[PDB]
Amino acid sequence: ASLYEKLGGAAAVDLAVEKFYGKVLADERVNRFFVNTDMAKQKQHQKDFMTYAFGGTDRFPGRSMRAAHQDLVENAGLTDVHFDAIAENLVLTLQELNVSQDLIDEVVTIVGSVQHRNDVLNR
Ligand code: HEB
Repeated sequence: ASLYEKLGGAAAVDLAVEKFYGKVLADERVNRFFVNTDMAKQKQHQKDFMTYAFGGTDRFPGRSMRAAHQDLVENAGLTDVHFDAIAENLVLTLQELNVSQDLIDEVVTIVGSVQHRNDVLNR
């Protein structure tokens, strides 16, 4: 089932993305990685990150994810503590929205993918 199906429609997806966006924007650990991008791009990223986490991982092939995040790794120090922080903000978002524990458990597992983390962190 897709993100839209799991959250129960477009209104729910919009509210989750907005809340996740707001948490990342305010989090000094990770807000800095979105320098030089506009609001719509940031919201799109947080929607994509959430889509991956809810199981839509085929939409984000590893080779593409390596290339996408290479500049962040080499020239902005992106590493595990930052990946952990954005994942934490997602989980907190879902808890504050009272999303089912079962769905949250799945999200925690999938966002913990070793391979997607290795590809994003270019290692
Ligand atoms: C792991 C869950 C993860 C995913 C799935 C993800 C996805 C993307 C996508 C799709 C892009 C854009 C690629 C394109 O348009 O071709 C992308 C770009 C950026 N990312 Fe991420 N990202 C993931 C993981 C992270 C982590 C961790 C980040 C930082 C803490 C992070 C940041 C960014 C940034 C700054 C970009 C470039 C700006 C943009 O919006 O395109 N990503 N990511």
